[PDB]
Amino acid sequence: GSFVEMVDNLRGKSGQGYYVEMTVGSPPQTLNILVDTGSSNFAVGAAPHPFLHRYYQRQLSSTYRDLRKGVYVPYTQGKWEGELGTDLVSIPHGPNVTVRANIAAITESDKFFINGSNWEGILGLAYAEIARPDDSLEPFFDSLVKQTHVPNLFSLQLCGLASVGGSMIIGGIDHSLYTGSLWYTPIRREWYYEVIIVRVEINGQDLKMDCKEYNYDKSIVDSGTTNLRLPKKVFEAAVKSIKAASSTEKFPDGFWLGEQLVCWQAGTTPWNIFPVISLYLMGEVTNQSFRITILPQQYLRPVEDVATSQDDCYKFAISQSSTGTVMGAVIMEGFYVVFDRARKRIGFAVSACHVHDEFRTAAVEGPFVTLDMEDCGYNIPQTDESRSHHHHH
Ligand SMILES: CC1(C)Cc2cc(Cl)ccc2C(N[C@@H](Cc2cscc2-c2cn[nH]c2)C(=O)O)=N1
Ligand SMILES: [Zn+2]
Ligand SMILES: [Zn+2]
Ligand SMILES: [Zn+2]
Repeated sequence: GSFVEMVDNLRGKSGQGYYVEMTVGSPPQTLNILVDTGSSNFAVGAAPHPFLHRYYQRQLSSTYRDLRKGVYVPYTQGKWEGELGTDLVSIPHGPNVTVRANIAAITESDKFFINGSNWEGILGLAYAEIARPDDSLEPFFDSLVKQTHVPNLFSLQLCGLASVGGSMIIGGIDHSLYTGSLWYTPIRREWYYEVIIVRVEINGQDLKMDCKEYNYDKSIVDSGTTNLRLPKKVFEAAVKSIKAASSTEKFPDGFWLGEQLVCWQAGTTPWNIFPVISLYLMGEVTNQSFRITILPQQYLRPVEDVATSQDDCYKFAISQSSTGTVMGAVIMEGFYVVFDRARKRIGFAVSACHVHDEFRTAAVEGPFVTLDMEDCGYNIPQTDESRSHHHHH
């Protein structure tokens, strides 16, 4: 209700996401939960694991109700699986309400929990369509809004191992967390937080692709993804351009693949040879867009290893995708991002936790007017499995 209580309620480690405290059950069990706008389950570690000291103990919650239904959730990189139920859930540093939500108690997992990350569970903030095992499992935020008078919106300020902070404001927008204008791009379809990129520039220069290539096969806003991820053709045009701009430096191929650090003497990194990247997002008005401009300090991420303490070393945090553009924590860290589910749009403003550069600034600017936007959306080939399923909503 007053966002002073919700400011600074996220923590994390670099490249391991941002988590918020939540309490589950009665009496309350406090757990650190990853904020993930890329998925739609609330799932908590619920059995011992080498990388957890803490986990949800269903047997200690007088309010736990078992749903007697399993759930299995494969990723390209690993998996989690568990038993569905419901429990009382509150956010200690969030709105002053308690709700009964679905919770998947993770009983087995592979490559999901990481050594040292400090979270024990994930909060999928995206829409029911992508929930597992299907869209009848109501996601947490849908329950929150239905059961309380919490407005149907939340906003994220992600402030860039190494430790990180920021804010998730639930039910509102806190004006102390951004400067300048807030620009909105429509949510194209409520499954992921899917948006439409209409133009891409690297140091002022247009990539000049068919704009559907930018959104092939979707573009999404995803706090659960580290990198900016780009479709193959786009990723290759982008690497070409950033290489061109930085050609005073001849890096190994591993670097461009994210597989190798590149270093300079401490304090000497030539930031000026690395270009800014502007993504122009479809505006709320037909024929308008606005751009979000990313500094090299967002996509070249420092990594401290043992054998080069007097060097600053960096990993390239743009990577190739085969499942569309993903605007991950790398993009989000520049910005205050408003998930306005009520008005089916996403807002971007320059964050009050700025990443600065010597001479340039991360920016949100518009309008830019065209001959449409454009149509730059891609229509994913409709499978027979998708076609057949009935959605009685
Ligand atoms: C949302 C989440 C946790 C989903 C996920 C499931 C699995 Cl099994 C592995 C990695 C990830 C994963 N990967 C991120 C990296 C990341 C951001 S927060 C925690 C992670 C992570 C990396 N490995 N396991 C979690 C990515 O690919 O960019 N993100
Ligand atoms: Zn607390
Ligand atoms: Zn039917
Ligand atoms: Zn359905």
